[PDB]
Amino acid sequence: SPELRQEHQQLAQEFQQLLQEIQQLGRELLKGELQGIKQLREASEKARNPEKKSVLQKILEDEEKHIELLETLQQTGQEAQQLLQELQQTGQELWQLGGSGGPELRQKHQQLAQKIQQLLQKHQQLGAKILEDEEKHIELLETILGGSGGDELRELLKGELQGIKQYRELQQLGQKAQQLVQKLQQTGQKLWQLG
Ligand code: HEM
Ligand SMILES: [Cl-]
Ligand SMILES: [Mn+2]
Ligand SMILES: [Mn+2]
Repeated sequence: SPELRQEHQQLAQEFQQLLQEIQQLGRELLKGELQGIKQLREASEKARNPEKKSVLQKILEDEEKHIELLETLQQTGQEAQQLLQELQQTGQELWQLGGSGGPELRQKHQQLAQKIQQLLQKHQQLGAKILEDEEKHIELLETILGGSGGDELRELLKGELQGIKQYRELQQLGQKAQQLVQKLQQTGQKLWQLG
């Protein structure tokens, strides 16, 4: 169908734009975590009260692991972008061949499609682990704020909340990505079967 080829194309274009957005946010997140970890390190080190200290150390330890997770998250994004390039090239050739020349190309396109979905899943799980940790930190900071006031702690809290906003955005973009890929597979399977 004519609008079917159009839809696949439009979904694929949307997806390219989305993946660029996801990569960009991930860069901003990594930058963010590295900018803020120095402030956290110094808080942890300067803390005298044992309650505050064990909590700030838990948070620091987590943020240290998050650097590695953020690195792996970005590598995963790059890998997906490289697969997209292959989907675009193989996709173009599929269009050019108009259903002819055997199934090997169509199968490669399908494999790439399966494999990018797997990458997005891994990507979602990395983001989800980070988010879960960051939300746990909010509970921890709130616990040691109590009556005191804790000027510096309130600063950390504010900063952790800003990060969480970005982490939610990231997971949101991710969900949408996995949605577009499902729609691509749906529209793609139809095209193959028809023409
Ligand atoms: C089971 C999954 C999929 C199947 C069966 C499939 C099938 C096809 C077919 C038959 C074509 C040629 C249709 C035509 O334009 O005449 C095509 C083109 C294309 N596909 Fe897919 N596809 C799948 C998944 C994906 C995914 C996940 C992406 C991108 C993330 C993608 C991107 C493209 C692109 C860019 C084209 C070229 C569009 C054009 O300019 O004509 N495909 N695909
Ligand atoms: Cl103190
Ligand atoms: Mn973190
Ligand atoms: Mn945190």
